[PDB]
Amino acid sequence: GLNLNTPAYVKNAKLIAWVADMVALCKPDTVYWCDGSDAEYQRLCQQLVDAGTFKKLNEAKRPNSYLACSDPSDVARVEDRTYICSAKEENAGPTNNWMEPSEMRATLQPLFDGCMRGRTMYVVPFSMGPLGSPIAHIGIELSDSPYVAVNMKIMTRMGKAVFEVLGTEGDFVPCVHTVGAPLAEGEQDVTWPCNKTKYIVHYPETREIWSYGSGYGGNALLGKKCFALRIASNMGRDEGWLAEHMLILGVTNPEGKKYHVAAAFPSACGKTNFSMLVPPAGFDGWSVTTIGDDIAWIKPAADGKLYAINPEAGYFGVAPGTNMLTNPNCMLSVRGNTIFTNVALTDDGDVWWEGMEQDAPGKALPDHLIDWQGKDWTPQIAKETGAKAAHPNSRFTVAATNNPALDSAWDDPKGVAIDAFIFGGRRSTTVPLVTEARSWVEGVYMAATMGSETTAAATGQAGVVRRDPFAMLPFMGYNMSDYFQHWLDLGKKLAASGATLPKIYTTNWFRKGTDGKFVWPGYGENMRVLAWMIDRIEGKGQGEDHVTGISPSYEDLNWTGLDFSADQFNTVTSIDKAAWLKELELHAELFKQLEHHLPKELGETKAEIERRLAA
Ligand SMILES: Nc1nc2c(ncn2[C@@H]2O[C@H](COP(=O)(O)OP(=O)(O)O)[C@@H](O)[C@H]2O)c(=O)[nH]1
Ligand SMILES: [Mg+2]
Ligand SMILES: [Mn+2]
Repeated sequence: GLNLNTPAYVKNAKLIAWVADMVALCKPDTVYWCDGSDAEYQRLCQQLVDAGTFKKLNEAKRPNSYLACSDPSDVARVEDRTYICSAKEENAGPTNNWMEPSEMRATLQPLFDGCMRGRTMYVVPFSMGPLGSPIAHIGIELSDSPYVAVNMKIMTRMGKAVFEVLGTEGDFVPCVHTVGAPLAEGEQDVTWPCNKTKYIVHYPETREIWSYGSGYGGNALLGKKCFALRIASNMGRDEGWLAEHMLILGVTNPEGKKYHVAAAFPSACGKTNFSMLVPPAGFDGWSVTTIGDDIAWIKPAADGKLYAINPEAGYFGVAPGTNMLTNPNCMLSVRGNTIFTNVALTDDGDVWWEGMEQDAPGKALPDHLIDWQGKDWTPQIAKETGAKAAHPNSRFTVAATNNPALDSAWDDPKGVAIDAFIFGGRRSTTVPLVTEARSWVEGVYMAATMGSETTAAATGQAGVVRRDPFAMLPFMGYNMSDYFQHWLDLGKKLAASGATLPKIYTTNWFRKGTDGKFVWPGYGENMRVLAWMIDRIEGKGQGEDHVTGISPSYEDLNWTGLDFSADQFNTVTSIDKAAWLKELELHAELFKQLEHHLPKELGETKAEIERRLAA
């Protein structure tokens, strides 16, 4: 068998045997074990620069940073090619793509057979959660992409320290990734190898993850969505914990009281910006700190509280829109040591994306850029054709420790107690700015039925409203109706301790006016909504009862520093009967599709809302 070049510190025979089997299938030219060091990261980056995948950015403008641009077919998640191959189709459910496991194995085996000819297999060891902690899980990703390897260094705890935890007998999550572009002897490679044919396949009974054809982070960083949401949610269902598509933030008010909240918004619908927001004018003495921006693992304790940890080590965030007004903590985070993907290149060797002009002299566009497709770009081109310099789903990858607002407990394996949950989709109509659920069951109803307009984070037509329960439509690892029951059962467990349950809120930053612009300013001004939630948590905030829950009056929010009138507030908080009647019919369609194992409590809650609308 091919020489594995196994390091001496790898003491795990079952792991080595699995690598041997995967090398025999994928047939790479050579095998490299990533140790996760800083020196190795620099060498792999230089390798990417030599291949043309990376351009090194100007050291004076953007220290130790790189720019990659991808094939236009490989810019986002591909939901139609993502599968949960559970033993029974009913354990995948209507929200997932299913295929009989033996039939998927026969589909993928010829694809992976020889997939890495002409390439190096990188062995990427990683821990999700702090290394060696009771809540952490170890994975091994085999990849033929050094781009995956360097991004995994930032997004996970990667490298040789993992094998100390694994030891001789520890188990691991097996992850296989190929760009699906084997190379003949003497064949010229492309700068972004990929395949038009893609599969991202999960086998829950074995915890196997197979990814073919994509180098895009959401499809190829297999610890992130594939393990820490899809596989982990199935483990949590069996073991009494949750894996959620949620940010976690800490907020401290001027009296020094600190609270933590977890918020589920769909991909590209505001989590990163909320998780590190800066309190605006009017909020002297408040502070917001970031635990995580994307994935949360949550379990109840005997004290009746819910404890959350962020299993990731970095941010893989949407770049367009980011500037010093919308997200200054992010702007400071990506000052250096960052990987940018599909943004534009300036004449001085820096990066640019739509939105950065708001910090520019005269708030003007740059005179010339090279766009993410390598084409010349100018403001005249932008004005005449609308060409985007940066792709709408362009990304930065940066270590969490670069964030000035990083919470001191961001990597504490004891977790933080969650005082409130927030759910919210991208909705141009119908949904008010903020609503508090009257009960846990009503809150689960709000999360189960939320809708959101599709975004550039996945392929397909953007701007289309769809149901996205708990912001987990692309990431739920088992039947969505059993997941609803899991949340209902968890609340009952918490209540039996005598505790007061965390409140559940719906939010909507994204109501549009007649010209299609946003009526609510959002970004830092979302602090004004968060401050109301804190008041409610403390039992000091007022609210008015309406059809879907409790909402603040104008006078219940702090408007110091923001010119936003009572009339503008009425627009984004009014409950419109006709719009909610239509919305409830869309809930009925979801419940029809999810009839199997649908908790009866959801139909009962829907019937009460219908009464309140006909009252
Ligand atoms: N209008 C508006 N846009 C926002 C807000 N928060 C984020 N965005 C934009 O929505 C896109 C995705 O935001 P991000 O925070 O990265 O969302 P995430 O993918 O859920 O982490 C970016 O273009 C942001 O500039 C907001 O409160 N209002
Ligand atoms: Mg994000
Ligand atoms: Mn996400």
